[PDB]
Amino acid sequence: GDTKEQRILRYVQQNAKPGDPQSVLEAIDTYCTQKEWAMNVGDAKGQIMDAVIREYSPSLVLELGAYCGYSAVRMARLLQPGARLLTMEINPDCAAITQQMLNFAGLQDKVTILNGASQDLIPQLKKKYDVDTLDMVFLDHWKDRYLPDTLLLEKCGLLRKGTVLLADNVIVPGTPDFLAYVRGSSSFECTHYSSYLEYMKVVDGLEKAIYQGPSSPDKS
Ligand SMILES: COc1ccc(C2(c3cc(-c4cn(C)nc4C)[nH]n3)CC2)cc1
Ligand SMILES: [K+]
Ligand SMILES: [Mg+2]
Repeated sequence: GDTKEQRILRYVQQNAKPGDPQSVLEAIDTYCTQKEWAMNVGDAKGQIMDAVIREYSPSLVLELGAYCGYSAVRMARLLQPGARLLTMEINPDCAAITQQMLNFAGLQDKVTILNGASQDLIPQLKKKYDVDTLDMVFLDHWKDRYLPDTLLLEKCGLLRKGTVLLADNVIVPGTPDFLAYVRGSSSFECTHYSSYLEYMKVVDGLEKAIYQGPSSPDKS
């Protein structure tokens, strides 16, 4: 049975060129702009993502919610050699599409795709995937999971001082608990990046949250 996600991949494979991540991004955005809407794409958002990768030059990136691979392709194309992206996708068919998308784009050696739920996989990163700490986390999965998975990342020792969290859709449909927490906490230095959703004619935004280290115990 045909699916939207299969159609997106087919359109890339037909129209983009293998080993050219930019042609892949442009094919996805054209398709989602002209044929059918899809989650987790957008060049405008992608501009902001590019700037963060460019500025912080992360060597180890965790993505939550790969979907079809748009953001994984977007990020991995800007990674230095030896840098790596781990991306998590809870739906197995979407994981498969993300893998072929990345393969087509020629980025398969930079990315590891994990098929499972974030709260199950995150505490396995140290033991299973030889992670010390993450340089950057991109959150674009289930919105009610942004806050818990962030606390879970902290818990598991995966965050270091200077780790960049970048969270999408914090305005539409919104992640109010997450925003209140990271903005209200001294453990996160937060910058908001507005980005206009052109055809819904509404402002969304990303939140950048830089980890500052954990809250210190009471002293005297
Ligand atoms: C209904 O709104 C949606 C539906 C699907 C998604 C997507 C997603 C979410 C996850 C996920 C959830 N957990 C707990 N862990 C992981 C990993 N993977 N992929 C993007 C495809 C985003 C928003
Ligand atoms: K804060
Ligand atoms: Mg999204």
